[PDB]
Amino acid sequence: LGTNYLLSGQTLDREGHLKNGDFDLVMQDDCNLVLYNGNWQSNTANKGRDCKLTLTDYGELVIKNGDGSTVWRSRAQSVKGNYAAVVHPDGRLVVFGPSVFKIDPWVPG
Amino acid sequence: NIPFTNNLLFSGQVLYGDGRLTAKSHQLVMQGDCNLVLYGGKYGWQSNTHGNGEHCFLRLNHKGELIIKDDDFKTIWSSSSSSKHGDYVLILRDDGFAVIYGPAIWETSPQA
Ligand SMILES: OC[C@H]1O[C@@H](O)[C@@H](O)[C@@H](O)[C@@H]1O
Ligand SMILES: OC[C@H]1O[C@@H](O)[C@@H](O)[C@@H](O)[C@@H]1O
Ligand SMILES: OC[C@H]1O[C@@H](O)[C@@H](O)[C@@H](O)[C@@H]1O
Ligand SMILES: OC[C@H]1O[C@@H](O)[C@@H](O)[C@@H](O)[C@@H]1O
Ligand SMILES: OC[C@H]1O[C@@H](O)[C@@H](O)[C@@H](O)[C@@H]1O
Repeated sequence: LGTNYLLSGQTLDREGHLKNGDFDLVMQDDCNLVLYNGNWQSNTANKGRDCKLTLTDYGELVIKNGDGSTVWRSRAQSVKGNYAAVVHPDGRLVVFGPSVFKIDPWVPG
Repeated sequence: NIPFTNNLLFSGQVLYGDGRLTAKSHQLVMQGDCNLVLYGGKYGWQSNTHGNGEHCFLRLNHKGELIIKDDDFKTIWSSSSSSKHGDYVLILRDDGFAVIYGPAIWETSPQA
């Protein structure tokens, strides 16, 4: 979790959100993912409680409930690699990936 | 054009003249001296292209290439990482990594 992206492997929890401008993806109470001002939803209300939003090794967005079941998949697939779901400022949620380049300020020059 | 977000650079946008990505404890700055420098980290990063050119600017394209051009469009530096043609982004992540993800495989709705 880091404000406007969810990297693959990260989890957006109940009440957790991604914000860019007048835009807000909330992982809501009723297991519904609503992208406010974005006219979009997972459209999975009440289909769970205590749910969680995840991104796969393959760049798919998945929602599981409190129990453990997949409740929505984005259905899109690409290769094994790193991915970022990002809140574009136009108001879309986009899954980018896989990683194609890395700058590492921890290992030396 | 595309509105700015301090930690992203989508294919198309162009930083120059000490423009920068800013995240948590880091900055990746396309400086005035034609050197692209990530600040912070344990060691940080540069492309060492200091003085190599005038009025240089940075731009991630739609093939996944993040490039530095000078005012005459001479390549000064490439991320040298061309891949599938589509929409790319460069995140300066909160963990310090500048990473280029792409292309785009899924959306809530289309651009225009
Ligand atoms: O597209 C989802 C929309 O659903 C509506 O009923 C409300 O919840 C709106 O706030 C939301 O934008
Ligand atoms: O579930 C696959 C697709 O179905 C659509 O109706 C929307 O819910 C999209 O957000 C989703 O990507
Ligand atoms: O900042 C330049 C901007 O000019 C505005 O009037 C719009 O056309 C935007 O799409 C563009 O980004
Ligand atoms: O203070 C910033 C300066 O850092 C120096 O070491 C140079 O390498 C330049 O790239 C830069 O202008
Ligand atoms: O069609 C998708 C469009 O996405 C936008 O953000 C820009 O990258 C356009 O250049 C691109 O064509």
